[PDB]
Formats: sequence, C-alpha cells, structure tokens
Amino acid sequence: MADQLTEEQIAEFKEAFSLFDKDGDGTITTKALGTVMRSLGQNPTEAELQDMINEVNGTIDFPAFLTMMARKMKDTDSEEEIREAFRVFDKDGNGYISAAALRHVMTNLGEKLTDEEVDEMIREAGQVNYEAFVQMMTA
Amino acid sequence: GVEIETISPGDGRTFPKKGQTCVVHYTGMLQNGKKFDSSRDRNKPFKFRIGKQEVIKGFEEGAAQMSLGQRAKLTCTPDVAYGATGHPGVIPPNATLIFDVELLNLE
Amino acid sequence: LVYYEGGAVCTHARSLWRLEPLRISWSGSHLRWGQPLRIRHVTTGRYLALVVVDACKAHTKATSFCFRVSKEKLGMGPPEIKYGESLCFVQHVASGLWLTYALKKKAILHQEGHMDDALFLTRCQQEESQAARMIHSTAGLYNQFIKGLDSFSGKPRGPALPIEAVILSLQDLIGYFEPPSEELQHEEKQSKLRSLRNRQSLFQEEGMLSLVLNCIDRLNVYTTAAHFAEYAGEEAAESWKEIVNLLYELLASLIRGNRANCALFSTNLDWVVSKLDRLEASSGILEVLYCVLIESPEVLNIIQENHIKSIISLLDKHGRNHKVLDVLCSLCVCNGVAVRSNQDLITENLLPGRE
Amino acid sequence: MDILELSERLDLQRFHSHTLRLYRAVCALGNNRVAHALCSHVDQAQLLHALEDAHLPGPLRAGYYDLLISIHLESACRSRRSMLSEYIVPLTPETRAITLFPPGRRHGLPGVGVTTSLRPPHHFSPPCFVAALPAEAPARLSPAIPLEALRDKALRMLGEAVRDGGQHARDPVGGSVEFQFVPVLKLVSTLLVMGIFGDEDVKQILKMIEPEVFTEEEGLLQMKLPESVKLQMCNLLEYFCDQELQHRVESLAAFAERYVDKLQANQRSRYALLMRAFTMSAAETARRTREFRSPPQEQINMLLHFKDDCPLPEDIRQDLQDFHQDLLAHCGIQLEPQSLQELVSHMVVRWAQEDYVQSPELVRAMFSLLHRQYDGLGELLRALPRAYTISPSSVEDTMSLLECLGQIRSLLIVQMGPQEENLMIQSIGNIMNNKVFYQHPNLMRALGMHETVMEVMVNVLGEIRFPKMVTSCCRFLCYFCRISRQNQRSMFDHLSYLLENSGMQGSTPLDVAAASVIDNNELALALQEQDLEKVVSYLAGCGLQSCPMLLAKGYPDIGWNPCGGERYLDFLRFAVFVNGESVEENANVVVRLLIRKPECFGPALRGSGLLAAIEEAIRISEDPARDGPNRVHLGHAIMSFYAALIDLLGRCAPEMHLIQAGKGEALRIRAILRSLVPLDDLVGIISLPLQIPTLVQPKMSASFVPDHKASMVLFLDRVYGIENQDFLLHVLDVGFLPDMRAAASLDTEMALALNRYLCLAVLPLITKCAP
Amino acid sequence: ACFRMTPLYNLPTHRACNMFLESYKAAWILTEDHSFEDRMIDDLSKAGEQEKKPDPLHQLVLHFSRTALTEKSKLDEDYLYMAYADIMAKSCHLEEEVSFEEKEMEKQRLLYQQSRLHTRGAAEMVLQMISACKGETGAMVSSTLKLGISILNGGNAEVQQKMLDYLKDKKEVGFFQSIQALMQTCSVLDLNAFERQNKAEGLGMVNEDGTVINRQNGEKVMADDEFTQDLFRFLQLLCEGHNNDFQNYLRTQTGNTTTINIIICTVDYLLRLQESISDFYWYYSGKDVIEEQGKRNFSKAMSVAKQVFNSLTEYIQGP
Repeated sequence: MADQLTEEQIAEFKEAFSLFDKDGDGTITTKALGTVMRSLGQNPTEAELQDMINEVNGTIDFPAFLTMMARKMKDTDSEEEIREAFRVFDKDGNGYISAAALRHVMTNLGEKLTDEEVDEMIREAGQVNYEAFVQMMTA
Repeated sequence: GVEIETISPGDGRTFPKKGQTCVVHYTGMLQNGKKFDSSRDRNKPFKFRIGKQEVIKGFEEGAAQMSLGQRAKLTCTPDVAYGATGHPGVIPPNATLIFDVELLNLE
Repeated sequence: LVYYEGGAVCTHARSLWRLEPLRISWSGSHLRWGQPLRIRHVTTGRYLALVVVDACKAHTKATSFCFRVSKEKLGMGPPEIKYGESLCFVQHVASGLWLTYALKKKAILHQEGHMDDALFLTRCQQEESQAARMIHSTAGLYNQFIKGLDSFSGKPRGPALPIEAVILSLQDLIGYFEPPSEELQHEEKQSKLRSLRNRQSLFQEEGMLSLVLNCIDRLNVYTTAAHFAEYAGEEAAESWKEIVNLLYELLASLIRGNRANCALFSTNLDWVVSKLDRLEASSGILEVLYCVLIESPEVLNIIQENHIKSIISLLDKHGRNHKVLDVLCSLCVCNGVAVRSNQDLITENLLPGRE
Repeated sequence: MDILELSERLDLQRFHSHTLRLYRAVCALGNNRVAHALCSHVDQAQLLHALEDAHLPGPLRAGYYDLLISIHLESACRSRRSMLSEYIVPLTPETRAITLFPPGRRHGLPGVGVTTSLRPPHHFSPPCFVAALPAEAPARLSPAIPLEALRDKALRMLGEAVRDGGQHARDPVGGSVEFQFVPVLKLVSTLLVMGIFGDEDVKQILKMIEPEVFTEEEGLLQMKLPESVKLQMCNLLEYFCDQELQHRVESLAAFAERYVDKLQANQRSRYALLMRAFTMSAAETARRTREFRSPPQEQINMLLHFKDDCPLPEDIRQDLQDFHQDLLAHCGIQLEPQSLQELVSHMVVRWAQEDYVQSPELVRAMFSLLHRQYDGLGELLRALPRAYTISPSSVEDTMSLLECLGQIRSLLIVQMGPQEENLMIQSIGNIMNNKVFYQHPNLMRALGMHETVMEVMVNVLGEIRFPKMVTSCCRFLCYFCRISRQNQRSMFDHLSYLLENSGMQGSTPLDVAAASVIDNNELALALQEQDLEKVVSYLAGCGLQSCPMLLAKGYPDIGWNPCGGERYLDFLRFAVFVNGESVEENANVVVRLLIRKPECFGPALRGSGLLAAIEEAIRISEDPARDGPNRVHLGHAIMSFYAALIDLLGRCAPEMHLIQAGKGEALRIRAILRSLVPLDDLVGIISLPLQIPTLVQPKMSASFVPDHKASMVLFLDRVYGIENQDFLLHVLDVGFLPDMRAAASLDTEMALALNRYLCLAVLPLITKCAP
Repeated sequence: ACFRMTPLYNLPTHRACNMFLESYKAAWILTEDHSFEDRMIDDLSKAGEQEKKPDPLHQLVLHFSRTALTEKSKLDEDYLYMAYADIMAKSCHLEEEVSFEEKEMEKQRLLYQQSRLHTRGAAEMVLQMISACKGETGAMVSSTLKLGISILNGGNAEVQQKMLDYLKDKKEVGFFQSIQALMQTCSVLDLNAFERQNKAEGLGMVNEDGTVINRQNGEKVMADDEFTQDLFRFLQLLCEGHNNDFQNYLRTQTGNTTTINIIICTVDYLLRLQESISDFYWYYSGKDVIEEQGKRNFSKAMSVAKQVFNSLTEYIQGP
C-alpha cells in the first residue's frame, strides 16, 4: 500500500527523480539510483542497492522506483510508532503506566472494544512497563 | 523547376532576407485548374519564416525571388514538392502545382 | 444413418417425422396401440427402414413399424395415444427389433433392447411444417435442374431442363420471404419478424443456401446471354436473363436482417465482389452486398484494397448510382466503431483524382 | 451550373446528398488526419456561405450544416462532453465566493455566472497544404475555424428564425419548418456544450426561448413545432439543467472550504482547553476518544450529528442548518411561471396533451427531463460521488493529466490498429509518472480510469493481435492495485471476467487477478467458490499437454507443462496464505477440490520418486541435448514447478493452534498432506549439494537454485514437524553444514541467491528447535 | 495504530473537504424526506383533460411496454425505468382503534390509485417484463415487483381478470418458465459463508485512516432475502380473492403447450428451505447461548418461511 507515505515526500521524490531523469522519460540508470538517494541524504550501501533492483534490466521507471521508496520507509516507521504509542498511557512518558489508568483509556478509543476483551487484554499480559506492552500488543 | 512569371510588379528593390518572416496572401491550383486551396476564403494572411523549411521547397525558393508587393505566378515541379507519394487525400502522385502568391509586407 | 442429438437439431428441419398407417382411408383417425405404420422423413422424402431408404425401395415387408407400450407376449378412432405421456417405443412388425442407441448415439434396432426406449412424442407447429415440405419440393426440382444443366456443361449443341417449372417456383419463394410493411402496427410487426427469423434460419441450416449458390455458379459462366446459352439451344436462351435476376433476389431476401446467415459469406466474400461488373443483374448483386455489410460487422475488417478498387471501378462504369454510396457509407463504421484501415483506402483512392 | 438548380433537378440533388453522407462518414469519430483532407475539397468560406443561403433545397441544407460539425466541432465535442459528468474544483478565491442564490431569495439565471470546474482546452490547428510531409506521426488535431466569428453568425440565423417563424410564411427556408430549425439548433446545441458562448450571448438565447420568464416577440416554446424539432429542444434544455446542477455543486464546494477552515480552529482551541483540563479523568477519556483515538473519517461523522452528543458550539452548528435551508429551497422542495423547473414541468406535460407522440426517442428524452426536475434532490445526490476537491497548487499538473486521459476515451470507440497502439502506450506511460495519480486514489477511481483501461483490454482479447499493448495495460493495473486498498477492492470485482481469459512472456491478465487479492483478509475471505473451481480447471489442462510454442521452438517433448502450469500456483499461493498466516475457509476447499482431478498434480507423483523426479531433472538440465534448445530450459522449469506444488500445500497446512484443539476436520487435512508425500524424499532433496561459484559462474536458469530448497523446508516445518533430537540432528549434518561452509567460503552471484535462502528458510527452523 | 491517529487541523484542507462531502451527504441529504411521488402522478393523469387520445401517463407505460417486447436475449438494465418503477409504486403505499367507515375510505382510496394505473394498461406492462427477464435475477426485477405488489395489494379483483386473459390469448410460455427460473435461484441458509462473515466480523476498523464499511460486506449470507420474499408476496396476491381459475391455471396452463405447475415448484423451494433451516439447528444444537448475528440470520429465514406458507395456503384457501 503506497498510501503510507505523505504527499510532500512524493513531491520531494519526484523533484529528486526528475532532476536525475535521463531524457524526461522517467528512466534512470542503476548507478543514479544510488546517487539520488544520497542526493536525498539516504546512504545505503550496495547490499541494500543490489536486492532492490532484482526485487523488481538497468531501467528504473518512476512507479518501479516509488514502490521501493515505500518499503524503505515502511519498516522504519513500523518500530518507532510503538514507543510513542505508549507515550499517551503514562503521565510521565517513561513506561510507568499504572494498570488502574488503563481500563478507561482502552474502552474509549474507537475499535469498539467492550469490557470483556480489555479484561482479556490484561490478565493475559501494579504498573507494567512499555517493552512488555509492545510485546503483549504485537504478539 | 521554379518558374516565376510576374502578374503585377512591386517595389523592385525590397527582397526578403533570411531569418525573417513573410506574409503571403496565396492561392493554388492544379494543372487541370481545380482550385485545391486559397487563403482569402479563410480571410487570413498566411505567414511563415523563410529558410527554416516550413513550406515546401518550390514555395520559399519562389518567395525570395519576389519583391515586396509584387504579384507572381509560380510553377513548382513534381520533384520539388510532393514528389512520389503526394499529400494524402489532397494532391495526387506526381502532380505539378500552380500558385498565385502576393508578398503583403515585411520584406 | 439414424442418430440422436441434443437441442440444436431438435428444433431444426431434420427432426420432423410424420406417421403413415397402412390403410388409405381414414388415415387421420386416432392411432391405437398395435397399429402398423410407415415412417417418413419430410425434407429428404425418404422412408425409415435401422436406416432410412427411398420410397421406391420402401416395401411393406422391409419397412413397417409399430407403437407398443412394453413387450408383453402379445371412421375415426378412440383417443388412445396422449401427447407427452405415452412414452412408447418402436420395433419392426416383422422382426420385433427395438431401435436403440449404441454425442451421436447411433440408433440401431437391437433385440436386447434397453431401459431407455421409453420415448415421448411432441407435435410440431403449423407454420414450420408447411415450411418443411416445400424444401423437399424445391430441392427435388433444383438438383434436377443442376444436373440437367451439367449434361451439356461441356458439350456444345449443333431431356428438357425445367425452365417454366423453376421460374414460378422462385417467385413464390420471394413472396414467402418478403419483409413485413413499415406501416404495420408495431406490436404485430415485431411478432411477424421473429417468425421470419426462424424460417430463414430454418432454410440456411438445412442446406438451401449453398444449393442456391451452386445454380448461380453453373449459370454465371455464360456471359454472352445468347451465344453461350446456345449450349442449351434457343428455348432456354430467352429465359436466361430472367433466371439470374430472380436468383439474386432470393439470396438477398434470405440474409436480409439476419446476422447469423450474414456470417456465412465471410469465406466467399471474394466470390461476390468478383461478379460486380457482370453486366447482367448489376443491381442484383449490389443489392446482396448491401444487406450483408450491415448485419455482421466481422465482414468489414476482412476487406483489403483489392476489393475497394473494384467498387469504385463499379461506380465509374455504372453511372452515378446512389446505391453505391450507401455501401461505402456502411464500410466506414460498424456498431459505432470506425475502421481506420478502411477510412483511408476510400479517401486516397476516390477523392484525389477529383474526377 | 448553379447549385440552386438542384431544387428542381431532383436526381443530382439526391446523388449530391448521398455524397455528403460519405463525407461525414469518412471523417467520423475523430479521424483527424482525414479531417484536414476534406478541408481542401470543401473550403472554409463556402461552408460558411452555405449556412444562410435560404434558397438551398431540403436535404442539402441538413447536409452542409452537419458536414460542418463533423469536420470541425466533433473531435472537441466528445472530449468535453465526457468531462462534464465529473466535477473537479480547485481552491482559488474565485471559487470561494460562490453562493447558491445571487446576492440582492430571487432565483438566479441558469448557465449565467462563473464556473470553476476544470476542463481541457481544445487545441485546434489551422489547416494548410503546402507544409512539407514528415516521415510515425504523433497525431493530427481537429482542423480549425474562427469561433468568435462563428458565434455571431449562428446567433443571427437563430434570431431571425424565431422571428420569421411568427410571420407564418407559406414558403419557409429550405422547404419546411422542420429543415428551418433542425440544422440550426443542432449547431447551436453543440456550440453551447463546448462552452464557447459568452454569458451575454446565452442571455440572448434565454430571451429567444421564452422571454417572459428569463428577462432580468412570441416565445419559442409556444410555437407549434413538428416532432423532430422538439427533440433538439430537449437536447438544448438538457444543457441548462446541468448548468444549474454544476453551479449547485460548485456552490457546495465553496461552502465547505469556508466551513472546515472555521471548524479546524474550533477543534484545536477545544483540544487545547482539553489539554489544560485536569478536573476529570474517567470523563476525560470520553472526550479523548475523538481527539486522537478515533480516525479522522470517524471525527467528521461524529462532528456532524446535530440534526434532531456534539462537541460543537451553537454558533457554528446553526449556520449549517441555515445553509441547509438555503439549498432545499434552491431545489424544488418549497420547504415550509417564475422558475425553470416550473417552466419545464408545464411545458413537457403540455407537449403530451398536444398529440400522441410516436417517435420513441422523443418520449424518452421528455420523461428523463421531467423526472430530473421533480427529484431535484436525488439529481444532486447521484452526481455527488463524482465530486472531488483538489489543491490549487496541483491544477498545473491535473489538467495535463486530463488531456492524457482523453486520448484513451477517444481510443475506446475506434477499432485498434498498429498506430494508435503506440498512442495508447505513450499515453499510459505518461499517466504513471504524473504524480497526482498516486496522491488522490479516490479521484482516479472517481473518474472511472480503472474502468476505462479494462475495456481496451476487452476488445483486444476478443490469437493475440497486439501483445505489446496488452502487457502495458495489465502492468498499469498491477501498479494500480497497490496504491490504495479500496482500489484493489474495486479491481477485485471483475475477477470472473479476468479469470475467463487466463490464456506467453511478459506480464499477463492473470497477474492482475493475483494482485487483486494479495495482502488482504477481506477479499480472501470473500472470495467465491465458483471463482476457485475455474482456476483448477485450467490447472487441469497443463498436466496433460505440452506448450505448443516450446515444441515450435524445437525443444524436446515433455507431455505436461513445467512452465505453463506454474502460472496458476503462484496465484493460488496468494489465495490461501496472507500476512504470514494461512486462512481456513479457502484451505479447506482448495484441497477438497484439488483431489477430484489427480491429474492436476505432477505426474511423477501421480509414479516415480520425488527426489528421483528432481534427479530426472538434473540429467536433462545438465545435458544440452535433453535440454530445451532459448530462454526456456525444460530442466529449470520442472524443478520450479515442483517448487510450486510443494509450497502451496505447505501454505494450506492447518495452523498449529488448531492442531492443539481437537478439530477433526482440521486434522483430517493434516492426515492427507502427510499421507501424500514421503518424508525421506524431502531429505535427499534437502541435502543435495550445488555447483558453488568459484575460480567461473554457473547458470541460474538451467541449474539448481536455492529457491528449489526453499519450498521444501516450508512443507516439513508446517505439516510434518520436528519432534525429537535425533531426527533434528539427522538432517542437520547432511544438508546444511555442506551449504553453510559453502556459503562461508565466499565471504558473488549465487552467494546472494543462497544468503537470503538461509536467512529466510532454515535459520528460523533452527531457532524453532533450539531448546 | 489506533493511537497514532492524526487530528483534523493537521490535515490539508482539501482532503478535509473530501471526507466532509462523504459525511454531509450521508447524514443530511440522504436522510431528507419529501413527497414528490404523488404530486407528479396526478398531473400526468389529469392532463388528458384539455380544450380517444391517450393520457400523458398512459403514453409512458405504453412506451415501457414497447421496450419490453423487442426481441433481445438479455434485459438491459435501464436506470430510467427503475426511476419510474418506484414512483408509480409509491402512489399506492400512501394508503398501503379504528371505526368501520373510516377504514373503507382508507380502503377505497387505494382502489382509486389502483384504478389510476391499471386502466392505463399498467397491469400488462408488469406482466411482460417478467417474461422479458427470462430468469436474470438483476436489479430491474427487484424494482418491477414492488410495482407488481402495489397494484395487486389488498387483493384487487379485476387486475387478475386483466391478467388471466393476457395469459390466455397469448399462450405465452416464457412467463411461467421465467417464474420457475427465479424460484430456483433463491438463496437459503448456508453453513459456509456464515462463518466467513463471522471471521470477517472479527475485524472492526482497518488500518491507515480507513473504516471497515459494514454495509459494503453487508450480509453475505442470504442477501437474496427481501427479493425472494417479495416474489412469493407477489405470488400470494395472484389468488387472494380465491379466484378459482388461477387455482387451475397455476398448476396447468391448459391453453399453452407446456405446463409448469408452479404449485409443485413452490413445494420444491420449501424442501430446499427445510433442510437448510434444519442444518442450521444442528450447528447450534451443541452451543448453549446464541449471539446477536445468529438470531438475525434465523430471523430472516422464518420471515421468508411465513411468507411462503401464506403463499401456499392461498393456493388452497378456496376449496
């Protein structure tokens, strides 16, 4: 799903891609793919370069370029989302969220979870930490 | 095969130079006489730049061979324009063309 | 050979059978059980004997059949045999041999029988059955007319073919196939059309299209209307001009409107266009080409530049006929879809001469 | 001879009438290369002269008018009428000042004012015949004609005709009242849909219809008209009700950007007051479910509930209802003839009282107009899914997109030839790098773009005529299906048609169907059963016959299909395995159906040894005479096919937690898959050594790959299982420590074909059995 | 991901307007009611009065009859006819402790609006298009049956007498076959898509700012419900006044060539319903309690069962 990127990145990507576009076709060389990411500050080595082209002839087209841009920014946000997800629980922001302050924040979020499952969330997990909570949520 | 026969003389001294535009109120025929084109019916003074080969070769070679305000009858040979195939739909293959032009202004 | 089939040949002209008991008088009395009868195919005119056979070699000893319910060791009529309910078989009255199968399940008189010879009858329809027997009446004349022509097909002249018999027989067929009027009421016009859609599909399926195509191609070879008609003589020579024109009117009356029969000319399209300058019935063939090029759009894009150059050559030798501009107006588009290959073959040929 | 003599010639009138049908039919449906070619034969002035020479006969007047639009005003006509049904409004401040009623409850004039919906310009090109011929040409535009001169002439000929018709003259222009108006309305109607009239011009046109109503002579509607002239009145009036509707939508788009700019500051001030409120905790989260816990789609649904529990103040909740009463009164609901819908509903019904109309076209165009006025609310509703709203910084690329959209719809109606194919590919290749196709996937779905590219794949498949086209279309759909999930939801709906044409190199229509069901539990759960049995019936063919293209290539003969049959199992392994998990309801019905035709399995196990089948493959792959002799080697496809039959059934293995329960159905399947395959056949396959590259590189597509081993390890680790320590250590030294130190040797091409194989297939299975 | 949801003021304003239209139409415009369906049909009927010609309404159903008689294989889905099928249907639903007299005027005003259609030939239009369906259970045969009920609602008599003669002068085999075709394509309770819905019901909100549209999936089990109830409700209303000729017509089309005996065909759907409801018992015969979705399915199947027993007994209410 290519929707996980916001607009201005694609605006920045197309600005970067058209800057190194070969003839305006939207084709670039295999080398220029490395240079254009380092033109965007991203510095992956040839290991992260090699597996991406064979995932998709030396001719990189702009949708074929963009689908690789989705996956490189999908994995990084997938792990940094869950610590800031725990930030709203604890009043301080460290990881010390009291279990008393959970059974009204969890029945009031909008996935329509009733009292039985937020119970079932808890007794199959005092204040619990964050890293056990990112373990008990991802499962 | 660019035969210019005059119809009315112009200035006699002003000639179009290269890198320049012209305005021609032309019309054309075939050797049978059937009028395949005009410009006055479209009420538009047709313009073009000389040298850049926008028109066919028999046209611009006739064009610089005129004076400003002159009226000339041209005769472009088959080999100078639309030689083998001709225009699609309009001009038949190996057709000799007959023109009536007039340099309006601008050299 | 007798066969079986699904539903496609169930409706058509072949699967129509009529019963003929041995007694002459009161033959249309109610048939009862244990009654001897003959079996007639209507289109071929052959008699079923388990093969079908000609009437001249159909004998009461050879072919005489009967309707029995099941083989226990055994004016008008009483109403014995119901419709759709009797479920009775056939066997020979001299042999007792049950006709049964072996998609073409070949029917054979078999002394073992089966559990599947319980077969139910269905009565046909009045307009269809009238259309049936005239096929036999025409094809018996037409193949007689073809081989009558084939006799002197190579031998010049320094039996008599049926000239007057065939002229009247076509003209009834034209009025048989005549399309209904536009001034008719709409609900009845639509009803009469679907009758006509059957009884031209009912002809072109059971032969009668190529059979008409044959008697053209035995006749078209005599382009001199009298000199090459002198292979017959002077008798048939005076009527040669008529018999061609009536023939193309029949064929044009066949494929009018119908899409399915119009695809039957996708193979011999070049057979049609090759006879456009034939100088006899020039309107006739041009009529046939116009009705085929408006019903089935697949015949458009199978046309090359050699065909269009004949049609413009037809217009240049037959005056300013306004029908020729119709067939070129059908050649551009089909079903709201244009053909860019055909829209330039006309233009760079017709227009640029301006003459 | 003079052309007016055709009025009594009556034969060359007809033959010159039917010539005009040939002229309109040749330049028909946007054939614009030939449209210049006719502009020689019938000049520009003599066509404009023939529009008003009243002494022309009957059928020759309706020719020279209809010739004119068919060479000048048709190629632009269809493309703009196509973009009328959709409404794309930008946020300029000119848009921002648009109301329903004009300021001054007096209903405004229809079609008069300012509209802002995007439409492409027309791109006419002037005709010439002395320009030199180049050469494939890109395209030819429609040949031009001066429009600002044309609108004054067309208005004048209408303006006399409504005035001269009141005189009731015995000699009408062109021989009837029918020919006096039908070739002047259908030009004015097609200059009104192209929008080239000024508003003061259509102010005059409103006077010329019924001046008693539309004023800020006798009216045209009161005039007795024959039946066909009523028809063009409907096609004239149908433009006007749409200009009421497109103005209404552009009014509501102007209302919203004034409204949601007022709504965001209300929320962010309310949230900051929520951010400083500590007076409650159990009721605070009931105020916090909306702020960051709900999705923004659910916010607006919750915010807009105050008709008859809303966090909005009474000040900005009433003006919406004040706006809502401004709209129903703008429509036909009085909501307790000086109106357009009052005029039409009078006029159309009175036309039925005039006579018994026989032409079925007019009776459809009447009643469709009449229903449009009475359910004026529902007329607004059905257009609103085609309403979309974009940013004003995106307009400079959006209209560049729409022109590249229009060439496709022009190619919808022409039978495809070898030139416009190169127009279609160059079109599509210019869509997929236009940057707005991605950032608004609702809009691309709203314009029916995903529908349009399907039908041009329909017409080509009906032997393949144009294969280079059909790849780039199905490549576009595969790149379309992963833009948003709901776009994949839409493309899913054409599955049975896509399935009917599974029947080569490059992409395929079937990979469209594969990318329509991937990565989504919703579709995979909703996948039909009848849509499954078609997939195995094409799998029922490949095991019995060969590839006819391969024996045409001079390859050795193999009675089944190691290359063609693998184009279904890669689909079906997306049909039961999603998100790294197996489904249940599809897995329990694919294997019940896969065993009804046991020919669908590979015939070496239908039987020879499974390791022996791959052993039978190594000889025919290493020997070039038994190999296929160029891109297709038979030995590389047989091991690849059995790499597909294995890992499919591994991905239909019921999951472990259902085996811990006593689900007898779920363990019935786990019996069958274990019953089919011997375990020790896998062990010789899992342990066979490979041609490691060193000093030379072997060929990937003719030899053993690590992806052949990757299918087998998934089968044993999902249906057979590693139980005891000895059988763990049984296959351990034989298979992988040969390969591990072969991999540790090269610390290169197949080194990276095997590095990812180890890190994704076996090193998990080791860590499954590490205690 | 439910916690990282961005607020509205962080969004760009054009997307904020987009979800508003999907909301504002959903909560305001769709909810709006109006009664234009009666103030149309009067002036299409009254305008025959002016200063043997057909009425404006009478012209219309003649035109819809003409498009139903042209020979085509399928029946093309016209949106315009469906736009007029419901409007004429709602002309009778306004009338479709009380006194004795006041319900008779509530009855007879329904026979007024029923007369306002079926003297203009509305009875045979709705009889032709069922023969023009030939079994294609699309959206039009939904919208054509709601008109067929609102003419024969309350057990009108002469519309049946306007219908029997039409099936006796035409001998139209093809009606009854299309009747038999729609009968067999009536969904029943399954035991496979039911848990497919239930496994689908385990998801409440989809990732990335999307909502699981529960009406998009809807009821995958027995979405054929209100249609197949409506056909038997139409079929019940053909012998409501115990019109004994239809009791001998619906089992034997004796003028026709081929009988169908819908009475037997009504039995065979009932048997297919009978096992389908019984196997729904055996799934729940082990369970103790019943959840919410289990009853909504079972509420559906008996509501169509009460319709078909009522439609059964009107074949035999007359002796």
